[PDB]
Amino acid sequence: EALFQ
Amino acid sequence: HHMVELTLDPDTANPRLILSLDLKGVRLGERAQDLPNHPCRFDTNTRVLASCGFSSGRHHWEVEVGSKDGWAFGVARESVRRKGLTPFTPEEGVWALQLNGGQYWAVTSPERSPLSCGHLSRVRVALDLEVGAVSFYAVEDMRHLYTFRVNFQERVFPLFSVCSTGTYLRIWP
Repeated sequence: EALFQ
Repeated sequence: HHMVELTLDPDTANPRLILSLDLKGVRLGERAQDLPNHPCRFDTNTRVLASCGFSSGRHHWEVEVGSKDGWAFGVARESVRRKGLTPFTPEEGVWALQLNGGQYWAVTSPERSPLSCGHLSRVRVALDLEVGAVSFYAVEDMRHLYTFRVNFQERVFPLFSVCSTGTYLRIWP
């Protein structure tokens, strides 16, 4: 979900 | 209160991010902009820096935060990796708060530190390059959210990331 944060 | 005047640096921004015209605001779009791929540009992680960094002294700014998941903000060392998918961790030189899973986190590693701070609207960031610390306070009462104590060994930049639609970050002043 936040992989690309 | 003397705060630094910051603008988001479009040359650093992931091409999926949309920056407001005043360069204070950032959210995620679903269209990648056709932008030149500079070495400074985050090509995979949904990050942008301010155009101003700091090598010394004490600096304050505020960040207005969306109520829904997808944001993280704080500071990054200038050497933060820009290319390919990178971890969002202190080891990678990012020192941030995050709203994810409807919980506020200080982004410690290997596990994030859940914050029981109540709802956030706006956060004051206190960057201290003289002692080596970055602190976050909720502006209503300046309750302390988190402090990262770091022996910063390079220039430090305000950092913003938005990895889902339906939320935003905005710089004040």
